[PDB]
Amino acid sequence: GSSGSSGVRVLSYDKEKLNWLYKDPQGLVQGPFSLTQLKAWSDAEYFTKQFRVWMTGESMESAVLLTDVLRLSGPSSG
Repeated sequence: GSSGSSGVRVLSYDKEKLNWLYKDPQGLVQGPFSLTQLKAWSDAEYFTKQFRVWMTGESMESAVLLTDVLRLSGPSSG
């Protein structure tokens, strides 16, 4: 647990650590998950376009679209 943050931290898009929460359609918050997992599921027909995701201890409302997280942290030249 051990939440905190003094100020404007750096934040990074980790495909490695489990850092990204989501709210399911039962209404429950699950996870967190890594961007590799959320990506692979977004690449595997587990989810729909209207799927936002937020980092561990951010607001559910700073949740961005998963399909843009995939573009934000992803390959260059495109």
